[PDB]
Amino acid sequence: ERFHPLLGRRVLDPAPGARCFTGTVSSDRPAYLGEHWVYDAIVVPGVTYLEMALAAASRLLPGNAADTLIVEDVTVWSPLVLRAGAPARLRLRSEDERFEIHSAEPERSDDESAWTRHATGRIARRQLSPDATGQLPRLDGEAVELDAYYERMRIYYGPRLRNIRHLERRGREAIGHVCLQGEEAQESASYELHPALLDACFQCVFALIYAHESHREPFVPLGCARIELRARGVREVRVHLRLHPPRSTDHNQTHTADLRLFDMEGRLVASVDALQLKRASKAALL
Repeated sequence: ERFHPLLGRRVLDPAPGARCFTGTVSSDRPAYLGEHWVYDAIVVPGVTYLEMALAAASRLLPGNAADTLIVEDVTVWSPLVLRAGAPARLRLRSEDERFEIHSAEPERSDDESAWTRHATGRIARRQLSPDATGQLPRLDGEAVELDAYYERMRIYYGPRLRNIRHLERRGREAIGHVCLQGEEAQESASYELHPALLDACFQCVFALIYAHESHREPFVPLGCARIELRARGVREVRVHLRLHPPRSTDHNQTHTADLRLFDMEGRLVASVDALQLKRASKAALL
């Protein structure tokens, strides 16, 4: 059995059609979980659940290694607040093509009534047509000032989650270069798509958005229409992203974006269709 740092192990579930995983996480392990905050609280980023779902597709659905892993119609909510160092159980349950992800205290607080739901969606996998190299589009534009972006975002992200090396924009489109180093690089093959790398791609979208509106009350992923993953355990990509035209010119409650991640030879690694972003209120978090 192939274990996973977030999914954990297969566990029996009383529901007969169901297949289930459970694992323990804490802000110390995976270590990236201790470096993301909203309103000064440690909060598990939604890319965590996207990786759990990809990892489930890999393990539950039959196929060749070259098959594309697909997460569809995925909604995230109810931010999981971690107390530093205190373990939390994460559980992914799958029935037919659907999954749900819940968390609970280890000791529990009512057995099954003690689980809080964080994510739902569908998983799939398909043998898609071969991916050629050299497919990253050209974009000559203006370099985004990333030092000033990182300085603003240090209230949400620690040094483990500053992985954008360069970001060039032309209107609402951009190309970013994202590279992991350190522990995240070393452990990237344990993941289908390391959450720190996917988060860095989503931060390229934030960097476009925050050039024109405030980074306070931050946009958080709410879900996406589709994720397709064509290669696993990558640690370095170039990402092409497109922000949809916003409703307002100065301050929005929501945004939508599409992303396409490429390896350094320009073969497509992943696609994210219609990522939905929504500003998070502090109310009720703490």
